[PDB]
Amino acid sequence: AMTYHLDVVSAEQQMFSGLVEKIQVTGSEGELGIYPGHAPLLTAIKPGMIRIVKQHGHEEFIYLSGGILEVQPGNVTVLADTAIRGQDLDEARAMEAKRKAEEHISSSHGDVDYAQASAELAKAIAQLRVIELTKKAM
Repeated sequence: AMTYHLDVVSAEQQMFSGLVEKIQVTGSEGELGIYPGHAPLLTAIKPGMIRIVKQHGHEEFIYLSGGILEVQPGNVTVLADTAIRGQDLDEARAMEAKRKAEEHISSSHGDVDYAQASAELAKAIAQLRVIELTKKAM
């Protein structure tokens, strides 16, 4: 037994809702997703990109800027707001955002001032990793 059901929706959209084998979430605090035998996590998901291996067929890559998730005895549900797919709409434009974001982090001072924006920058770079992968999945 190694296949479970996971549902992840943001605001008003379906990112992944059905049978799944293993999902890997990469954001910042905890590079873990969900699998058949995960701990009872009832907190907030980390913002970044997530790779989900479908129970059978192919695998998909989703992106979310944060949300709440809950694990159940056989299934797992998660709710977030900013939702994006590896190839949501614009592909090359994802790089423009990074370049424009670099400028904002080029200078500043303080401990949690610009350093906080750094987490926001990496957040936008997470979706750039899934779009590069979709290129080699066709």
